[PDB]
Amino acid sequence: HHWGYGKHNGPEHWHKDFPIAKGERQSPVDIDTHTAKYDPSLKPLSVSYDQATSLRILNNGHAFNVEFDDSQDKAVLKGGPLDGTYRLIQFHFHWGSLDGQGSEHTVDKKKYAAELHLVHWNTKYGDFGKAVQQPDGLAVLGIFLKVGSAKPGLQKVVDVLDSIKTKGKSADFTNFDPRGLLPESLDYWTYPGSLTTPPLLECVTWIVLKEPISVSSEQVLKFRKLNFNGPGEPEELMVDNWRPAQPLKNRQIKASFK
Ligand SMILES: [Zn+2]
Repeated sequence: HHWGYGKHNGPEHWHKDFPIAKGERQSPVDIDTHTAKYDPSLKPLSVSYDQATSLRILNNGHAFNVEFDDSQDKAVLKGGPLDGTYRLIQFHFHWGSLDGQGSEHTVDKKKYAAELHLVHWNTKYGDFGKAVQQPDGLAVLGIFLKVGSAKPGLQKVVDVLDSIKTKGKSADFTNFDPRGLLPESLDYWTYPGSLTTPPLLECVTWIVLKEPISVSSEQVLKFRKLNFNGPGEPEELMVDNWRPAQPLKNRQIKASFK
């Protein structure tokens, strides 16, 4: 009876195994755009993905992760609210059972169809495992997905999902360029938060882009064909793998833009 997104093991249950679920800097949150304060001391985001090396795509039973070689400074996030350099280790998505829900962060209570998380760790802590134990260990770039025109740079991901239907299944996934998943603008909101899955560690600087990307209905429909379950188990569709907004408590969301 391990955590998930079902009736009996979903987000409202997680605190029993992970008491930090009720902590002081939990994610996601609702972004109240009118209360977010423009911070002119914030710097432009620096996304340097030209040398990114993807390796694998994995169904881990709660999402699929596109994994990168993070043994060198190849794909890095810096600037913005960040001090130092953060290395890309994986990205994944959260999505809904239909287009009206799926995102984790909300914007003035608006839910998007899905949300992309590009996960980076602070190089001053040596690796990901040590980074998640630090309050400034991770930087996660969050990008909203709405349904409309297709995202061409997403299609290579969509087309491999048939090969990782069930949890624990992986597939080779080299030469994928995550620049193809970015919107035009890098305007963002930022706040201190947590992992949105157990262990829910409070180690993340969140950077949420204001501009969503558009993906096609066909593209998100293929996300929804994945399975939470393992091979030869009863089929449960991997849908609604999002945590709802958590209390903001003593935090301020800052905007990079007016
Ligand atoms: Zn996530």
